[PDB]
Amino acid sequence: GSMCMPCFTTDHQMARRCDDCCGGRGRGRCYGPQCLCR
Repeated sequence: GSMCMPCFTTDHQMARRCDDCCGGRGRGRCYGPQCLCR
């Protein structure tokens, strides 16, 4: 699908994990329930 992985609001480190998914610092964004690589 579109997402690299999910983003869950209950996960306070969601933005860091999402970046990790997307290849490093500033590369992913949590947009609603999806981590999307920029």
